[PDB]
Order: sequence, then structure tokens, then C-alpha cells
Amino acid sequence: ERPFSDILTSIRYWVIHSITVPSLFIAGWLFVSTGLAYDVFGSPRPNEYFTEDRQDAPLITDRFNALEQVKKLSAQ
Amino acid sequence: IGRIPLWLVGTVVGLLAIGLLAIFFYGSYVGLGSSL
Amino acid sequence: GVAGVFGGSLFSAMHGSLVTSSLIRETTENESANAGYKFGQEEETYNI
Amino acid sequence: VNILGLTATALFIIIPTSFLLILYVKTAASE
Amino acid sequence: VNILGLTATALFIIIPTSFLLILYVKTAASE
Amino acid sequence: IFTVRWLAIHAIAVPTIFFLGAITAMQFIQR
Amino acid sequence: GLPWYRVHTVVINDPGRLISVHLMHTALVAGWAGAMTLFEIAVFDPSDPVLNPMWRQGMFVLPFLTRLGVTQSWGGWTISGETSSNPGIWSYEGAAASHIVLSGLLFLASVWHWVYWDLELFRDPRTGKTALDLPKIFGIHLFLAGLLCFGFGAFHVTGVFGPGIWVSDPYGLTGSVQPVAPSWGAEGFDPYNPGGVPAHHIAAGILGVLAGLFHLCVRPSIRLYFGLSMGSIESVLSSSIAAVFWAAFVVAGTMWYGSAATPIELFGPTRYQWDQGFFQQEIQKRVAQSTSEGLSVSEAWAKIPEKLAFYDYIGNNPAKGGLFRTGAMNSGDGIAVGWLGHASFKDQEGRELFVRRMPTFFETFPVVLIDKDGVVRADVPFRKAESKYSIEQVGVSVTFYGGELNGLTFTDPSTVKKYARKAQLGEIFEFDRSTLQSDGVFRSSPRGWFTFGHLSFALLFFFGHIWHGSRTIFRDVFAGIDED
Amino acid sequence: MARPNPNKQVVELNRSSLYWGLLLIFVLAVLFSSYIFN
Amino acid sequence: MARPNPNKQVVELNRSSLYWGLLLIFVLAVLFSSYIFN
Amino acid sequence: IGTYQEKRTWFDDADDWLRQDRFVFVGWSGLLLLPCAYFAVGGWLTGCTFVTSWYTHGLASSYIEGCNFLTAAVSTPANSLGHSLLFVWGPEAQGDLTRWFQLGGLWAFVALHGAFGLIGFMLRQFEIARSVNLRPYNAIAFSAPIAVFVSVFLIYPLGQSGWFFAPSFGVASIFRFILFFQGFHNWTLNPFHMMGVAGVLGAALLCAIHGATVENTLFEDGDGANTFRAFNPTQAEETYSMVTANRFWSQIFGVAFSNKRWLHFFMLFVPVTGLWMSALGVVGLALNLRAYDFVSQEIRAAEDPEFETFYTKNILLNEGIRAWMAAQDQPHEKLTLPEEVLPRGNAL
Amino acid sequence: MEALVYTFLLIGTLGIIFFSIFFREPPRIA
Amino acid sequence: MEALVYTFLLIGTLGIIFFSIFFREPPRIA
Amino acid sequence: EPGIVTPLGTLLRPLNSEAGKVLPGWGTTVLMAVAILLFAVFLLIILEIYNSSLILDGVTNSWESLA
Amino acid sequence: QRVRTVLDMDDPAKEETVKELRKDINN
Amino acid sequence: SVTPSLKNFLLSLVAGAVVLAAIAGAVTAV
Ligand code: CLA
Ligand code: CLA
Ligand code: CLA
Ligand code: CLA
Ligand SMILES: CC1=C(/C=C/C(C)=C/C=C/C(C)=C/C=C/C=C(C)/C=C/C=C(C)/C=C/C2=C(C)CCCC2(C)C)C(C)(C)CCC1
Ligand SMILES: CC1=C(/C=C/C(C)=C/C=C/C(C)=C/C=C/C=C(C)/C=C/C=C(C)/C=C/C2=C(C)CCCC2(C)C)C(C)(C)CCC1
Ligand SMILES: CC1=C(/C=C/C(C)=C/C=C/C(C)=C/C=C/C=C(C)/C=C/C=C(C)/C=C/C2=C(C)CCCC2(C)C)C(C)(C)CCC1
Ligand SMILES: [Fe+2]
Ligand code: NA
Repeated sequence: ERPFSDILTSIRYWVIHSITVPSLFIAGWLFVSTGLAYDVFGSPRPNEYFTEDRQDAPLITDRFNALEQVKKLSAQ
Repeated sequence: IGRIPLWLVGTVVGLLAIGLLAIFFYGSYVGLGSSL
Repeated sequence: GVAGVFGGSLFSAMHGSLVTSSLIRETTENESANAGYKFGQEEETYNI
Repeated sequence: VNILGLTATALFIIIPTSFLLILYVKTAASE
Repeated sequence: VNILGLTATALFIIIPTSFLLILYVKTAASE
Repeated sequence: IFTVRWLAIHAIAVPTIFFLGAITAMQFIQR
Repeated sequence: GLPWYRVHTVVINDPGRLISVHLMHTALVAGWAGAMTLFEIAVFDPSDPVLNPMWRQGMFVLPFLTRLGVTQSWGGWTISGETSSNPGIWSYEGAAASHIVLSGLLFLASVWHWVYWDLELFRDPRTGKTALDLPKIFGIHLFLAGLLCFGFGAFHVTGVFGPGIWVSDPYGLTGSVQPVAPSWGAEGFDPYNPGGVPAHHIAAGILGVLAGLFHLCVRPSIRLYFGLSMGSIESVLSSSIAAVFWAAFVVAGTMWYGSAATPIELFGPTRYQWDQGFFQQEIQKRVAQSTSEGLSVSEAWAKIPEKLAFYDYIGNNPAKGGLFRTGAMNSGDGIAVGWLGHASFKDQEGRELFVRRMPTFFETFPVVLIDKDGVVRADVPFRKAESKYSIEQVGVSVTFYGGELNGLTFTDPSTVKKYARKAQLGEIFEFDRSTLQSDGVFRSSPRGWFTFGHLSFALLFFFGHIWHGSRTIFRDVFAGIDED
Repeated sequence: MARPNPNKQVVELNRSSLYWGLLLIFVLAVLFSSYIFN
Repeated sequence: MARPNPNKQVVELNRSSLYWGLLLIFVLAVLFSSYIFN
Repeated sequence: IGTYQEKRTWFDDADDWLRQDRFVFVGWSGLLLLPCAYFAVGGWLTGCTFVTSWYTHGLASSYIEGCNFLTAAVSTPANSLGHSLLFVWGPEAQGDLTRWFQLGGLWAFVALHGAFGLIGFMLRQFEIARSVNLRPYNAIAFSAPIAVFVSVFLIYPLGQSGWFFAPSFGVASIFRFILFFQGFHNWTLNPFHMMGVAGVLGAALLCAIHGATVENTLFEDGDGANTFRAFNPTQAEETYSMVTANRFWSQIFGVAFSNKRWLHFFMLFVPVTGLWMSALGVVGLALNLRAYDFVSQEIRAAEDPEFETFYTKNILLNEGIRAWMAAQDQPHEKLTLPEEVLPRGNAL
Repeated sequence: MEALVYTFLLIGTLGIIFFSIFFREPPRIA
Repeated sequence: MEALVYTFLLIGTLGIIFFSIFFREPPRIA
Repeated sequence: EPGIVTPLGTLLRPLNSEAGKVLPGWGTTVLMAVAILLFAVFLLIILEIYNSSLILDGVTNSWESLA
Repeated sequence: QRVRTVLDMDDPAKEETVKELRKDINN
Repeated sequence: SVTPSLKNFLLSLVAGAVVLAAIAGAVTAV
């Protein structure tokens, strides 16, 4: 192929990656900072771990209606 | 082929890695998961 | 320490498996493969 | 008794049988 | 128990020891 | 590009840098 | 010479002596089946099918005899507690004797095949070398297996010609060996449906016959022949070991989770029936009914069967034993000789309390009495100082309904504590421990022992399948690499 | 093949393997005897 | 005499003697088991 | 194939490309290994970064919740889900990916993809060894990690009430799993676990000893003080004196290896045997068939208040572990235990 | 239990008889 | 009784160790 | 030298006389693969039924199926 | 007949009972 | 007839066939 030390010492590599790598870093930063991570993965924000109805940890306690119950127990 | 020295590349990469590790260690004492 | 004992097991098994996999044919199937090694032989018994 | 006689009988069978089998197998390997 | 474990331990000692001794004595007479 | 080497590198590297940016952003979440 | 772990390789290229060692193995296995049956008959006590069933007595092959129809003994007793006046040939001892005779005959056949190994049948007519036409042999065997599976499903388990199989109610009270109609719909794939067994065996036997005919006819391709090494018996061994541990995993899971083929009257309850409150729910539903109908609490608990009450007891849980707690459950907690009745707990205020039942994980569990709304109201404290919920402080009495203590009420805390500690384990029974010198620690059920043995064998056979597939694929480098 | 069985093989067990087997048997007995006696 | 022991002898037990020994052991067990179990 | 016509099909082209030597060998096993292993590793990283365990365990378990690398885990589903496969299309998630993440389906995703990735990696070992004509002892040795993974992450929860009691993929969750086995099974007292510990520790000892013995019995073979430059890969003769190694270890420890073969095998054999024994023990624990108590010692302790052994002390410690762990560790049991029933010592 | 031992000993003796008859060392005319 | 079994097993293991050390098959250099 | 001839061995001889006889090419490998994938789908069906990941109309998947 | 009462009566003895684990999204 | 679970299972079979075709296309894309 072509040695890794060959590619990593070339300036074409670095003019490609000085713009690709920070773009991915900023994309991850904005994914966290916009709340899109919370929206995609369902993790609660620090203020919405408890509601005014339940003040303890949720319990799924149901299998065939688990979707409906996690909808009820989640942050609306 | 060879323009920037590989040792300089590795030094910059290691500096960035050490900086990220230092940022992660700083984040253990601030914000979420910091006991405060 | 846990990484060391787990890695010691992993690397012992891997060395071992590797040396054992690359053993040079000196015996037949009705003998032990260990019989292909003689104590104090000068030649290497495996294909590194 | 029920169990001490059991172990006595088992040992009296197996240990001389082991001795005889050792000697016979070495002899038969020597044809 | 006190005696069934006793016969279990004695048999687990003796029967594989008998097997090993048969094979070893046959081998050592062969060589 | 589009080789097995390139694809195997990028499938690890691109999510790694994305996740590192994400975790660095998490370090500055003041609850 | 050979290592001790390679001795049995001397029959790899000897079909006659391979048949001989197979015949010897079959003789040993049949002889074990017969001898184990005779041992279990000699030590089995049939006088109480309700409180001392076979799965309380460590019976392992007795359930497998009872499952397919053998239910009577030559000792004049039936497994269902009735009287057998004509058990016939196929009793428990009859099956045992048949297996002993089969073992002897197979031993003789093994001797004959060991001596007369050099049969021209094993010689290839072209080259004169010893060979086995393994695809053709597999076709013959698959055809025979399909015929036997179809016959077993269409005549034995349907009751058309055989006796049927063991079928029970969902709560294990009125089980018996019955003919079973096949279920050809989706319910035929219900694991707990007994009708799935004849339908499976009929359909799979037909498919086995058709596939055996296919393998009799159609020769393998050269590509697949070389890929799977169909000329080597060790390839067949690796694939057979693979299929066998697949089946071992299937039967272990089926025995552990329960199915129509693993009845609780034969193998004991499952752990999930205790976890999910199966018998507890049924008992409480039967008590709630006939209370709405207008009976008091002293009756309608006497209406509860002692068999069901015994089922609702954690000492019959298969997951409460130990690796070295050996023998029968009777040797563990005594022979159950009577149901003491349901224990209802009340406080000084008159509200009803219930003992929190011990979960399956816990070797030991604290005694906790909880009200209807989920609030802990009493306990047996570990710290009898500055406590707030002890039996003495709360004033808990216990009243028994339906058993040998029916109508009796106990108010002294020293007895309320022991009855609450017993109610932690479910329904309360009296146990004779002097007969077998029981040590007061729970044993495991036959279904638990079966599952443990077969899961261990399944993993060991996964390793064996790996080893033999390795040996087949890498035969030419078995003694070493080519060095060039 | 012929009247004698051609697949005859001679099993071997040297002294080191004997010592390993004896050690395995006795160490298994030591380990499991406490559990068997319970 | 020498560095090895010259009094080296090989022990022999043919199949007829093995059968006689096995018969003796099992027949003694048959005879005496009724008394050992009492 | 035996000087036969062997007309080429698409299979021959696929095999030619798949088994071509590149930087990352794919092979036929790559089509199973690379997707499954990639998805398992990426799913674990994704869960430890973003996915919570707030609904299945009532726990914070991701970096976005404030956890670190030690305390983040992809956690098992809730016990009420039982042994459900937790398909994203399954009757629990029903296609909703976010609620599938919340319900613990990522654990089943990672576990099943990792199991099939382990199968693919073992097949990769087989395929590469067959390509280079080496014996498959590497795959035979790798059978023991797969046995451990199967028995621990699949067989044990399948024997228990649900995937909830499987280990959660994470550092502190594995520590939870370990302390749970101590308290609830007395897993240290299990002889199969004892054999596993002996195998692991003996294999670590064998690795260290060997390596030290080889490095200290080296032939000179050079002139410089750096011995690592005195070995060539194509060298025919040995690099270390086996004779001197044998003499040293026979005169130090009493016994030594004299056979290099047998030594490498023994180094293979000890950890594989230990891991297989531990896997059998975990299979026993799947059915709660524990080596928990010595009944004779329990009888003597019940009939004698003076009799105390370290075994009795450990039984007391396990009781404490279970009682103080249960309420937070098994929320489905809904144990609201008053402190007065919690076993305690004195003052402390 | 004791009947098991008696029957085992008797059938083991009969097995020894069977083997001594049918698997004896053949007398050689040499 | 059981103490006798434990002591016998330990002493037999130590005897096997003694024999494996001092009565080993000697490594032959040929 | 030949083997031992028996009447039963002569009867069974044609069933062991075609060792090493193969079809050229791939033969019925495609049909075998179709059968294998159908069997995999069937095993997945029964696994999902017994796992309660597949819910059907008349399949109770509990001990009440004994009723 | 009173499924609510039998539910609230099986619940304190055993919280893992399938009657408690089934159709409790309505609760 | 067809439950939602059965419909999702059949769609999952379709998706599995799709992803196998996709990885075959990725193999042949070289
Ligand atoms: C698949 C195998 C299998 C299964 C699941 C069962 C299951 C059962 N049998 Mg059984 N049996 C079997 C095969 C099996 N058996 C065979 C092959 C024999 C002939 C030897 C017996 C002979 C037999 C007898 C004679 C009796 C039983 C009894 C029992 C019951 C009591 C629990 C038990 O097994 O004891 C506890 C089991 C164990 C403690 C297993 C030991 C764990 C492993 C093997 C230890 C590891 C090996 C270790 C290195 C050994 C070293 C020890 C040494 C130091 C002494 C149980 C229902 C008993 C019963 O209730 O009778 C009615 C009884 O008395 N069976
Ligand atoms: C005429 C012969 C015969 C008959 C009818 C019996 C009858 C019986 N035996 Mg058996 N047995 C015999 C021969 C026989 N045996 C021989 C030859 C042996 C030595 C191998 C034994 C060894 C034996 C043991 C070890 C045991 C018995 C037991 C039993 C009893 C219950 C059987 C049972 O549970 O089935 C269960 C059988 C199965 C579940 C086998 C299913 C077949 C598998 C699934 C086939 C899978 C591969 C196949 C090729 C796939 C086909 C593909 C398809 C498309 C066609 C019953 C009295 C049991 C008992 O209680 O004894 C006291 C028991 O423990 N027997
Ligand atoms: C039905 C399945 C089966 C059969 C037909 C074979 C057959 C074979 N195996 Mg084996 N194997 C299998 C299962 C099977 N294996 C499994 C499950 C394991 C994993 C545990 C392996 C792993 C394996 C290895 C690692 C080796 C073989 C080898 C061999 C060959 C010689 C065996 C020998 O001489 O042992 C001789 C055995 C003894 C003299 C004593 C063994 C005593 C054991 C340890 C305890 C007693 C067993 C007990 C009496 C039986 C009850 C258990 C039973 C219910 C399973 C032979 C072709 C060897 C080979 O390929 O040679 C080239 C080889 O090295 N096997
Ligand atoms: C660690 C696991 C593993 C390993 C590496 C081996 C290794 C071996 N197997 Mg295999 N095998 C295994 C387990 C394993 N097997 C199991 C669990 C089975 C089922 C009983 C078999 C059945 C089997 C047979 C019957 C045969 C072998 C043979 C062989 C050899 C040739 C390679 C081969 O055909 O691969 C087998 C291929 C695989 C294991 C890959 C399977 C990938 C599947 C299709 C993924 C399906 C996923 C799907 C989405 C379902 C998800 C389910 C989920 C919802 C629960 C090789 C020594 C063959 C041989 O030539 O031996 C000499 C042979 O005849 N195997
Ligand atoms: C290891 C490694 C590496 C590296 C990395 C890195 C990243 C490094 C670095 C580093 C660094 C980064 C360094 C730096 C430094 C510095 C120094 C060393 C200094 C100094 C000085 C002083 C002494 C000071 C003084 C003072 C004072 C005191 C006061 C005030 C003033 C002043 C400041 C002047 C590489 C890759 C290559 C290779 C391999 C591995
Ligand atoms: C000759 C003859 C006869 C007789 C017969 C008989 C008498 C038989 C039998 C037999 C028998 C009586 C058998 C039995 C058997 C048994 C077996 C074969 C077994 C076993 C075992 C095992 C294998 C086990 C193992 C183990 C142990 C030890 C413990 C735990 C673990 C295990 C499980 C592993 C008749 C007259 C009929 C006919 C003619 C000929
Ligand atoms: C789950 C899921 C999936 C999958 C996915 C994937 C496959 C992805 C991924 C991904 C990935 C693959 C990610 C990643 C991550 C990564 C990370 C997060 C990293 C890291 C690293 C670090 C943090 C480092 C540190 C350090 C430094 C820098 C210094 C010194 C050394 C050390 C190492 C310490 C799908 C869609 C199929 C379906 C649905 C579900
Ligand atoms: Fe080495
Ligand atoms: Na204290």
C-alpha cells in the first residue's frame, strides 16, 4: 500500500484533516450542547430525573406495555 | 511524501491527547459527577 | 493487577498456542508431538 | 455392616484386581 | 456424609491411580 | 481511497473524534 | 507410543470395531438405565403421591418412565396412588429387566463384532480398501430415524396404538397418561401444549423419511464433499457432537423453563412458578371465589388441596438447593406429612398483614409483615432496641385456616415469630425429619439436577465439537507443519 | 486387512505424566473432599 | 557390583494366571461377603 | 481440486477477494466478525457515552449523566422484561429507537452482537490458520474466553429470572456483579471457581517465568549490550539455552521442563482449563446450585456458640452483603426494609 | 443394597468364567 | 475421622511431590 | 487378501459400495442453502414464540395452555 | 371475584407476581 | 390473523435479507 509514516508526514494529509477532524469535533460538541444527544438517546437532563408525581427512581415493572409505561415514566 | 517530521507530528498529537486527558480530569471536579 | 493476571493468562495461552501451532513435523500421528523435541537439540522446534 | 462391609468388599475387589492388572498388562505388552 | 464420602474419596483415589499405574508400569517395562 | 485499510481506519476514527468532541462538551455542562 | 488420550483412535479406520465399541457403549447405557430403574424402585416410597411424590425422593429416571406411559409396578401400586391388579410386562421393573437383557445382548453383539471385524462389507469393491459410504449411511440412518419418529408420534403419543403421554392440569393436580390429539395450527408450537408433541413427531418424521430418501438417492457434490470432508469419519463426529450439544441446550432450557414434556407432577415445580406467584395466585383466586359465594374463612381454605398448598412452597423450588447438598429433598427438609393451613396475621388494630416471601436468590431473608397497601407494619428485628416494628410492639396474632391448625389462633410472640418465619417460605407444612435424619437445608429438584448436568455436558461438548472440527479441517498438519 | 488387526497401537505413559496424573488425582481429592464430606 | 544394580528381574503374569487371580479374588468376595455384611 | 475441470463460479471470485492478503484480513469469517464486533464495541461506547440506566436500574450510567469511565455502563434491562430478546422491532420497543435505548435493549444488542463477534473471531482464527497451514491451537485456546462469555453473560441470566441479573457492560457494574456473586452464592467457596483462580494465577506465573527464563538464559549471539538486536527471525538454532534453563530450575525449584513442546502446551493448557472450570461453576450458579455452606460446620455452629471459623465469618459477611445490597440492587423486589432488620455488628 | 452386592459379585464371577473360557490364551503346539 | 482423611490426602500429595522431585525421570542430553 | 464373507454382509454390500462417488460442480448446494435458511427462519419463529417476542392468537405460551 | 383485592393481597407477599407485573400501566 | 408482533417479525426478516444483500454488494464493490 503506502506506509503510515509516509501519509502522516505529508502535507496533503494535513490540509485534508486540519478541516475534517475539527469539523467532526465541533459536530460532537454541538450534538451534546444542543440537546440532540438527549433527544436521540433518551437520557434525562439534570432537571428532569423526577417529576412532581414520582419522586423516586422509575420501575418498568411491565413487559408487553413497556413502551407505554416508559413513555409515562419518562420526561413527557 | 516526507514534509513534516513524524516526531513533530507525534509530539503535537501527544500534546493534544494530554490536553484532552487534562480536560477530562478537570471535568471530574466541575459540572456533572463532581459531587458539588 | 487484574489486567496483569488476565493478560498473563491471555499471553501464556497465546504464546503457547502459537508455538504449538507452528510445531515442525518430526513425529507421526501415533506419537506425542512433544516427542518431536529432544532435550538439548540445537535447532529451533517451531517456525517463529 | 451395611456400608463398612461395602467399602471392605469394594477395596478387596479393586486393590488385588489393580495389582493383577498391572502385572498382566506389563506382561502382555512384553507379549 | 461420613462414610459415603469416605468410599467416594477412596474410589476416586484408587481407580484412576490404578489406571495410571497400569499404563506407567507397562511403559517402564517396555523401555 | 475506499480501500479496506481506509474504511477500517475511518469506521473507528470518525466516531472516535465525534465522541471525543461530545465528551469534551460534556465536561463543560454546569448541571 | 500413543498417548493415553488417543487410545480410542485405534478404531477410526476399523468400521467393525467402531461398531463393536458403539455396541459396548449402547450396552453400558442400557444397563445403566435398567440398574438405575431398579435402584429407584428399591428406594422409592409410593404410599403418598400427594405429599411425597417422586420428585421429593430424588427419582431421576422414574419421571422419564412415567412420562411415556409406564405407571404401574409389580409391587401392586400405581404411580397415581391407585391399585394395579395387572401391571403387565411393561411395569417399572419390567422396563428395568428389559434394559438389563438388552444390555447383555448388546454386550454379546459387541463381542462378535470385535472378533469378526474384517468383514468384506467394509471393503470398497473398487480398490479393496476399507471405506464407509458416509452419505449413503446417513441417508439410511435418517430414513430409519424419520420412520421411528413418525411411528412414535402417530401411534405411541396419540394413543392410537400406544398409551399416550403424561398430561396434567395447569396446576399439577389431576395428571395422568392420556392419548394426545395433534395440534396442526399455530397452537401446535405452543411449548406447553401437549398436542404439539404428536404433530411435531408426525411432521418431522415425514420430513426425515423424505430427506432420507433424498440422501439415499442424490450423491453429494465434489465441492461440498471436499469442504465438509465427507470421506472422514471425524467430520461426522464433529457435526454429530455439534447437533448433540444443540439438543442438550434445548432440553436443558425446556426442563428449566418447563413445557408440556416436563410436567410438574413428575419433575417438580419450576423456579419461575415461585417467582411469578403461579400457585400463590391460583390458591388466592380459589379462596377469593367461594368467599364472594358466601363461605367463611375456615372453610374454602379446607377446600384448598394440600397438593396445591405443597406446590406453593419454596422448599420445592428447584433453585434453592446446592452443588453438594446431595440426595432427595426429603433428606433436606424432612418428609412432608401435613399441611398446617393458611396463616393469617393481624395486629392490635385488626388490619391484615402478609409475610414478605423469600426470593429465590436469598439463602436467608428477614421476616417482614406488610399491610394491604404495601407498608411494612411488623418484623422480627435484628436490633431489639429502639425498634419500632417488632411483633411484641405491634401485637401480631396468627390464625390458621384449612389445615391441621384450622380455627386455632396464637397470640404469644414466641410462636407468632416462628409461624411468620415459616410463612416466609410459603405455605406451612409439618415435616418428619427423624426418618431420614434430615439436616434442615433445602435440596434441589430432579429438573434442577437434569438442567445442571445437561448444561455442563453441553459446554463440554461444545469444546469437543471445536476440537474435532479442528482435527478434521487440520488433519494434514496434525503431527506438525510442512517446514517448507 | 488380514487375520491380525492392522490398527494395533501401543499406549505409553512416562514417569512425568504419571506424576502429573497422580498430582491431579490427589489435588482434586484434596480440593473436593471437604465438599463431599460437607 | 556396578553402578546399576545387577539384580534386575522382570515380573511376568500370563493370562491364565490373571484369570486364576481374578477368580480367586471374586470367589473369596462371594464367600466372605455374607459374613462381612453379617 | 484433484486436477479436475473445476469451472469457476461466483464463489471462487468471492473467495479470491475475501482471502486476499491486505492490511485487515477479511475472509469468509470477516462478514460475520467485522459487523458484529464493530456493532458490539460501538454500542458499548455509545451506551457508556449517551444512554442512561435510569429506567431499568434507577442509576446514572453514562458520561452525559456525569459518570466517568469506571462508573459508566451499558446496563441490563429491567427484570420484568425477563429473558426478552429486546429487538428494536420487538413487542417492547416496537420500533422506537429512543425508548429501546431507555428500556435496556442496547444491552441485548451488545451482548448478542458480541457473542456472534466472538464466533466470528474464532472462525477468523480457524480461517487464517488454514490459509497459512498452521495448527488451530489458537482457536482451541480461544474457546475458553467464549465459554466464559457464554456461561456468564447468557447461561447465568437465562438460569436466573432475567437479563437483569447478567453483568452490565462496564467497570463498576462488573464489580457489582462480582460482589453480588460473593454475597449471594459464596462464589469464592466454589471449587470450580477455585480451579479457575488456580488456572489464571498459574498462567500468569507461567507467563512471567518463562519470559524471565528465556531472557536470562539467552545465548550471547552478538557483541552489543542490547540483546534484542542479537536475534534474527530466520535464525535456525535456538536463542536460549534450554539445558541451562533446565539446570537452573531443577536446582532451584526441584523440577524443570525438559521439553519445549510440552512447555508451550502447558502454557496453553493451564488458563484454558481454569477458564473452562470456572465456566462450569458459573453454569452451576445459573441454577443457584451453589457451594454456599458446609452443613456439618453449620450444625456444629448451631449446637456450639464457641465454634467460630473464617468460613462462619464469611457466611455472616455474605448475609450482610445481601441484606444491605438487596433494596437498591433489586428494585423490582420493592424491598422497603426497616433498618432494625438489617444485620449489624456493634457500634460500627 | 446387599442383594445388589451379591448379584454383582455373582455376575462378575460369571463374567470372569466367560472370559476365561472364550478369551483364554490358546495353547500352542510349538 | 474426616481429619484423618484430610491429613492423609495432604501427606500423600506431599509424598507425590517428594517423589516427583527426587525420583524424577532424569533429563537426558544424549 | 479378501474380507470375511457373510450372507448379511452380501445383502448389505450395495449400500456401502459407492464411497467417494460425487456429483460434479456444486450439485444441490443452492437448494440445501434454501432449506437451511428456511430452517433458520423456523427456529427463529419458535424461539421468538417461546421467548414471548412473537405473540400469536391462540398461543398462550404459559402453563394455562395445559387447560 | 375482586381482582383488585386479590392483586393488592398478592402484592405485599410477592411483588414479582405476574398479576402485579401485568396490565399495570393502567395503574 | 397477523398480530403486530408477527408483522414486525416478517418485516425484520425482510430487513435481514436487505442487509445481507447490502453486505454482498459491499463485498462486490471492492
Ligand atoms: C445426567 C446425570 C444425572 C442426573 C442429573 C442425576 C440426578 C440425580 N441422581 Mg443420579 N446417577 C447418575 C446420573 C445422574 N443422576 C449416574 C450416571 C449414576 C451412576 C453412578 C447415578 C447414581 C445415583 C445414585 C446411586 C443416587 C443418585 C441420586 C440422584 C439425585 C440426587 C442429586 C444428585 O445427583 O446427587 C448430588 C450430585 C452431585 C453432588 C454431583 C457431583 C458434582 C460433580 C460430579 C463433582 C465434580 C467431580 C469431582 C472432581 C469429583 C471428586 C470428588 C472426590 C474427592 C470424592 C438426582 C435427582 C441419589 C438419589 O436421590 O437417589 C434416589 C442417589 O443416591 N443417582
Ligand atoms: C426397543 C428399544 C427401546 C425402547 C423403545 C426403550 C424405551 C425406553 N427407554 Mg431406552 N434405550 C434403549 C432402547 C430402548 N429404550 C437403548 C438401545 C439404550 C442405549 C442407548 C437405551 C437407554 C436408555 C436410557 C439412557 C434411558 C432409557 C429410557 C427409556 C424410557 C423412556 C424413553 C424416553 O424418555 O425417551 C426419550 C428419548 C428421546 C428424547 C430421544 C429423542 C431422539 C432425538 C431427539 C433424535 C435427535 C437426532 C435425530 C437423528 C434427528 C432426526 C431428524 C428428523 C428429521 C427425523 C423407555 C422405557 C429412560 C428411562 O427412564 O430409563 C429408565 C432413560 O433414562 N433408555
Ligand atoms: C460422543 C462424543 C465423543 C467421542 C466419540 C469422542 C472420540 C474421540 N475423542 Mg473426544 N471429545 C469430546 C467427545 C467425543 N470424543 C468431548 C465432549 C470433549 C471435550 C471434553 C472432547 C475432546 C477431546 C480431546 C481434547 C481429544 C479427544 C480425542 C478423542 C479420540 C480418542 C479418545 C480417547 O482415547 O480417550 C481416552 C480417554 C481415556 C483413556 C479416559 C478418559 C476418562 C474421562 C476423563 C473421565 C471418565 C469418563 C466417563 C467414564 C464417561 C462418562 C461421561 C459421558 C457421559 C460423556 C476419539 C476419536 C483425542 C484425539 O483427537 O486424538 C487424536 C484428543 O486429544 N477428545
Ligand atoms: C464459537 C462458535 C463456533 C465455532 C467457531 C465453530 C467452528 C466450527 N464449526 Mg460450528 N457450530 C457452532 C459453533 C461454532 N462452530 C454451533 C453453535 C453450531 C450449532 C449446533 C455449530 C454447527 C456446526 C456444524 C453442524 C458443523 C460445524 C463445523 C464447524 C467447522 C467449520 C466452520 C463452520 O462451518 O462454521 C460454522 C459457522 C458458524 C458457526 C457461523 C454461524 C453464523 C450464523 C448463521 C449467524 C446467524 C445469526 C442470526 C441472525 C440468528 C440470530 C439468533 C438470535 C435472534 C438469538 C469449525 C471447526 C462444520 C465442519 O465442517 O466441521 C468439521 C460442521 O459440520 N459447525
Ligand atoms: C512520550 C512519547 C512521545 C512524546 C509525547 C509528548 C507530547 C511529549 C512532550 C513534552 C513537552 C511538552 C515538553 C515540554 C517541556 C518544557 C520544559 C522542560 C521547560 C522548561 C523550563 C523552565 C525550567 C521554566 C522556567 C521558568 C520559571 C521557573 C519561572 C517563570 C519563567 C520560566 C517559565 C522561564 C512521542 C510521541 C514523541 C514518542 C513516543 C511516546
Ligand atoms: C451378559 C449377558 C446377560 C447379562 C447382562 C447384564 C447383567 C448386564 C448388565 C449391566 C449393568 C448392571 C450395567 C450397569 C452400568 C452402569 C454404568 C455403565 C454406569 C456408570 C457411571 C458413570 C459414567 C458415572 C460417572 C459419574 C460419576 C462417577 C459421579 C458423578 C459424575 C459422573 C456422572 C460423570 C444376559 C443374561 C442378559 C444375556 C446374555 C448375556
Ligand atoms: C448501537 C447501535 C448501532 C451501532 C452503532 C455504532 C457501531 C456506532 C459507534 C461508535 C463508536 C466506535 C464510537 C466511539 C467512541 C470512542 C471513544 C469514546 C474514544 C476514546 C478514547 C479515549 C478517551 C482515549 C484516552 C487516552 C488518551 C487520549 C491519552 C492516553 C491513552 C488513553 C487511551 C488513556 C446501530 C446504529 C447499528 C443500531 C442502533 C444501535
Ligand atoms: Fe517461548
Ligand atoms: Na462491629
